[PDB]
Amino acid sequence: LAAALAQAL
Ligand SMILES: *C(=O)c1ccc(-c2ccc(C(=O)OCC)cn2)nc1
Ligand SMILES: *NNC(=O)c1ccc(-c2ccc(C(N)=O)cn2)nc1
Ligand SMILES: C[C@H](Cl)c1ccccc1
Ligand SMILES: C[C@H](Cl)c1ccccc1
Repeated sequence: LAAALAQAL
């Protein structure tokens, strides 16, 4: 989940 969201940055 972390990576899936972190892509924003
Ligand atoms: C949520 O974005 C997320 C993405 C990816 C993973 C995850 C957990 C474990 C592995 C792993 O063991 O890969 C070995 C090649 C990969 N990706 N967790 C949560
Ligand atoms: N929020 N993160 C990003 O926008 C982001 C853009 C590009 C990359 C990235 C990572 C690795 C490579 C490579 N060729 O190994 C290229 N671009 N990460 C994050
Ligand atoms: C549940 C999280 Cl969002 C996830 C699923 C599949 C691939 C990467 C992340
Ligand atoms: C992105 C993944 Cl499917 C997720 C959504 C909402 C709560 C927890 C995980």
